[PDB]
Amino acid sequence: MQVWPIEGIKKFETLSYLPPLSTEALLKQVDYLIRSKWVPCLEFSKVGFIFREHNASPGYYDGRYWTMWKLPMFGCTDATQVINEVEEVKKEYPDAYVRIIGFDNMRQVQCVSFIAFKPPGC
Amino acid sequence: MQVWPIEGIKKFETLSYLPPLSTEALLKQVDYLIRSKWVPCLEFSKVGFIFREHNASPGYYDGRYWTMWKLPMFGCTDATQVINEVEEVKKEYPDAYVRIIGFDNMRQVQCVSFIAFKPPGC
Amino acid sequence: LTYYTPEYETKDTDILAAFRVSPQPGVPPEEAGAAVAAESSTGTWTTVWTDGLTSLDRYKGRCYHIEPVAGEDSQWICYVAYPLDLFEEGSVTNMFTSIVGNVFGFKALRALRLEDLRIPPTYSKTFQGPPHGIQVERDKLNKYGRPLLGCTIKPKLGLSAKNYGRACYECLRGGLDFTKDDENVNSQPFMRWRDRFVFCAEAIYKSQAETGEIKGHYLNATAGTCEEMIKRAVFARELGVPIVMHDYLTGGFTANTTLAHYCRDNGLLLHIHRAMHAVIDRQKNHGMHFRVLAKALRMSGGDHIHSGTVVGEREMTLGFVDLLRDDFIEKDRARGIFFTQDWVSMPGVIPVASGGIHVWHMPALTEIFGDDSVLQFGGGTLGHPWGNAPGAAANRVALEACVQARNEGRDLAREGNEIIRAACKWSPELAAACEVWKA
Amino acid sequence: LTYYTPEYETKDTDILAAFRVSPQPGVPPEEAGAAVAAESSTGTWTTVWTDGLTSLDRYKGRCYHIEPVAGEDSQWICYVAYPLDLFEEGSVTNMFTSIVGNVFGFKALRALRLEDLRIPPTYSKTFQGPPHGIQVERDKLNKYGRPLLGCTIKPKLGLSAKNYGRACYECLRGGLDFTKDDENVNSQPFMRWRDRFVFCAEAIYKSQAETGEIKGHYLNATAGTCEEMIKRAVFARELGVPIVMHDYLTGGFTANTTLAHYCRDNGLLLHIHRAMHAVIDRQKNHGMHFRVLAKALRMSGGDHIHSGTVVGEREMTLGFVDLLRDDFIEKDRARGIFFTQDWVSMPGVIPVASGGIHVWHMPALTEIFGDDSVLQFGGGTLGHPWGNAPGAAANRVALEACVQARNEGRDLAREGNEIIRAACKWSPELAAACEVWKA
Amino acid sequence: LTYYTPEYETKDTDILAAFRVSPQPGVPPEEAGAAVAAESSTGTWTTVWTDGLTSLDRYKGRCYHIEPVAGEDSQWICYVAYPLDLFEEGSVTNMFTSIVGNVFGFKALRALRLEDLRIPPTYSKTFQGPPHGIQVER
Ligand SMILES: [Mg+2]
Ligand SMILES: [Mg+2]
Repeated sequence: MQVWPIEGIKKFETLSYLPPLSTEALLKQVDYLIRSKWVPCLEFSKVGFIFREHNASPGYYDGRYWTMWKLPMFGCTDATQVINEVEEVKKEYPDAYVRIIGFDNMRQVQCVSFIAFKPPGC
Repeated sequence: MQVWPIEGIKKFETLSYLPPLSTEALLKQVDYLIRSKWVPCLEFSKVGFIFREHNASPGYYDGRYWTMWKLPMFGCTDATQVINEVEEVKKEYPDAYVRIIGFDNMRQVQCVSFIAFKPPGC
Repeated sequence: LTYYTPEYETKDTDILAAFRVSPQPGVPPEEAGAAVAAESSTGTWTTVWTDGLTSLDRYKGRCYHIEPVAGEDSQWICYVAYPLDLFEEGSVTNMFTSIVGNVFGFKALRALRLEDLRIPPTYSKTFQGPPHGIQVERDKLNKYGRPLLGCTIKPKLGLSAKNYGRACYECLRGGLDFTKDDENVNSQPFMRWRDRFVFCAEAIYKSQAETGEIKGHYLNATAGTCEEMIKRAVFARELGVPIVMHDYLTGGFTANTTLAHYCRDNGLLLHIHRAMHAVIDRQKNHGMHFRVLAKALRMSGGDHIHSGTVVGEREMTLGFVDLLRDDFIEKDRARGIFFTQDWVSMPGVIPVASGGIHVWHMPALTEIFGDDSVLQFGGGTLGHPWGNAPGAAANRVALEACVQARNEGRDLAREGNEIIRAACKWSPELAAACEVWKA
Repeated sequence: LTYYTPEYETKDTDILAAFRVSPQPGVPPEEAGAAVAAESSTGTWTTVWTDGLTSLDRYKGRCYHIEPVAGEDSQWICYVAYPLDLFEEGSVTNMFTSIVGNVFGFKALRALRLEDLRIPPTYSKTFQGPPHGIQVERDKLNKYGRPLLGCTIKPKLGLSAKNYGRACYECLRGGLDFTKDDENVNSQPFMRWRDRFVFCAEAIYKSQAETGEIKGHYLNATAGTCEEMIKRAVFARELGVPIVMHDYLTGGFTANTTLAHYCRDNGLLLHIHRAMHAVIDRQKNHGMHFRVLAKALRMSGGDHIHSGTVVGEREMTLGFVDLLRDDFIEKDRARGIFFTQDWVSMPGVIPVASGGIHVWHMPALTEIFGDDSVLQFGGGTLGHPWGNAPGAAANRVALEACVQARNEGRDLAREGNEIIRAACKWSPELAAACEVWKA
Repeated sequence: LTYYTPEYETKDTDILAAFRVSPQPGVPPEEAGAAVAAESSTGTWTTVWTDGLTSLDRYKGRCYHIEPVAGEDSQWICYVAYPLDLFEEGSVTNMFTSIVGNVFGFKALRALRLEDLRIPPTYSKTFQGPPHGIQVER
């Protein structure tokens, strides 16, 4: 019998219960966006998780938005371009979380979000 | 005339005004559960006390729930089994509080709670 | 006569009453019993034509059994059955009006006491009952496996609201679960209620933050009018505190039931004080036994109720404490339980023992009431030579020592003094309390 | 007769109904179809003079098409058109009263089932629809690219509110998005609703603070009266929690629509449970198909709806799941879609799969419903040998492994067992779940 | 199995249900009735440790009587007893949710009909009932 840990394993929604994705595995998830005709975009943050500081009415949370890294990569056909930008963020913000999101211009919404980098030490 | 201390003696409800219970004394309290046909269970936490962070309406407090260690020990007939698990928690979570609770499947409620281990340094 | 029906089989929907009847000389038990039945139901002095527009038999109270009282040659228990249809749903007020409204003045009786009521499930299910009850209260307060501990602030009148709250903080910080407003403390010239509520809230939150344990103060909402009573509960609600108080006999059942509903709707615990009960429940020959008033409270609604000192008769107390706490209580004449009582899962009420008790009583009190009780001091904390916080700590230590000893299998009735003496060795607060109060 | 009009061109404002009609022997489809039309509209047994004060033709239901049912020699689909003016705006109640209120008792029929309704845009635009709907819900919860996961707490009845909330915290902390109140859990003697709401809120906020992900518990607001239903939603609103629940068929459409409006006005998600649906929707020859009840819910309003287990007929489920989620659904008889349905931008409802599912079902469920679904366990979490939090983690891991594999281009229908087996190598929680449940 | 209890004496506080049960071929009547009782109350597809935190016997529906139906073959009337504590006072909504919310969809039944309910006084007294009723109306 193992006890589920109570610390050190805060989560980032989809795919964050998997072992951290290798470069190969990340590339395949970005390729899924491209094949789906969804637009990749990077976000980053120094704060990893949801909280409630400014209001606490139903459906209001803080920390849902992170900060956009540059612009959505419209017309990206090469997953390696996305992974390269992840390294650029890591370079400029060594202790930031980075996630990859995806925009569906057909149902007009954000439709993907998954963690690409977590600072170790966190 | 002695002054009741204002710090360093935060409490954990029943039996926490007694000197910390020895292994012998703890065993006797677990035996009381078993004799009563109550089910022992361990809980643990890195935060020892009640607080109010998410709401403050009457009867709402945070920190009442701790985390369950494994499962209730149904059919336990040997107090030493319970005390051994206390050592297992202490091993995996050196700086956690641990308490022993007891479930009454007849009046259908939790009916016991007492502190088994407090991290020194706290 | 026609109201004495000794062959009647009680219905599972009847309200049953056991009356201790003391007839005038020359009045046999049977027409005394029949008079109680007719006078507390359909009996009237002359015939009336409107009786023929209905079937009076369906609304008759019936005396269905009579037994002699031990040690008395002129006292009987008369059992009376009342139909369910007589009673307004959810109203303790109407239940008392219908049963005890008229018959206690009957001239053929020297004296009359109502000893017990069988409240059928069909009727009790029309009542809310306790806003929370024993189990919910322990879960809300995160308190298990021991009696709860309280202290009533004294002097009842004298203090400024601030000085009052100071005493509350010192009691609570030393290890009591609760402090309480004296029954007399409502709102008065030198301590207006809203001021008292603010300072007691500051005290509750200071002591809770200091100790890490949940704390409360029974804030008295008893008032002259319903509007004022509810204004007081509303402010307690705003302050977010866990418990309020009501004097249910002097405020009355209509007001109490209103307050119990407000407390259910707003998550407040309700501590009930029984001021004036001995005007009604003291004399063995006349009035109503407290177990009747206790059942009525459980129906109207409260989470705690003052239940004595047991420091009366042990067996009678144990009797109505079961009626207050348990789901099913079998008839047991030795314990004053005249009827089997089934509460069909209405929550129980925590009995509160108070009145002149100190650390040396802790073994006996723990043994008598067990865990689901409040032990309420008031002199036994504020009378400690080192002040309130040490007095509280002394009581908390004594209690936990008794609980530890009991759980280990030790007999509290025989070993209590030794248990307390052993705790004095490591608790200077308890040692100090033990030399002022002596036994 | 005059109600069978096979040359009628349906109007874009008509409500259309497809009835599966089983006439008595001797009754041809055409007067059965015409009887359905007249009996669910203007048909009456004798002539009346007031008919001459209006133009009855304008309010006639018309049977405009009849086709045989495959495998049956005495069953037909009869299509009926109803004018827009028959219907009260914004009222599912009146839509059902008008269409299914009377005709199911007609003696010339052996049995009758309503299979489908064409809800025209002119009519659906008079309804609020879902308080939020699929896209808004994902944005509010910050959850993208996978099915949502839930667990129903068991035993439904038995637990104290506190013990209930304990189980919720352990499920949520292990990786489920939601926990849920059993349909039967409203307010009952041993767990009153307001107590349950307080402890479930403590649990939601503890698990959210621990994991960093948004959590909810479907708090059941279903009640005996509208006043009580709304009191329950109001307290959820006070607590700031994200989602409440309603049993829309047993509470009913007037109450559901009221609750959907309250949830829109206050930012609450609304989880809809379909208790009692099989009383109506099970038998192929009589009643109403669930796709009718599903469209009605989308109109009345809900953000989630229980939609089965798919572990019925695949194609029929896929059919009404599209009717629940999509903006435009083309007629498709293989999938039970009798009419083209255009929702003109009314939000969709998330279908919820529940009932006896465990980790080995995850590939199939993910493949059937795709991302916009809730997979609801209840046995498959609380039955894990290591308890609730590991059971939740096992389900969350299995799901994310399936999603990762699917996104990579792997076929879930063929490779699901291998996908799950590969995840067991690094997830001891999943490995443990996989040896208890077997396939 | 454990939900068929033909020696059970019904309590005066129980809600009783009479179901017309049509089992699938090969499903014995006693299993069907037990299933109707287990599926309209406590029946859960796997064991859960939380059952040990309570006494489930207290909340079990029980099938206490089964009998064949003359006019038919493969139809039985099954009687089910539900404890009072399952039900929210004054709520017909909860009464139906509890009794007919789930069992009509059970795979092992071809068909199910609820024919009657014994509403005990202890439950009906929690309802207003008619605003006026026959006599007041006249
Ligand atoms: Mg006093
Ligand atoms: Mg359910």
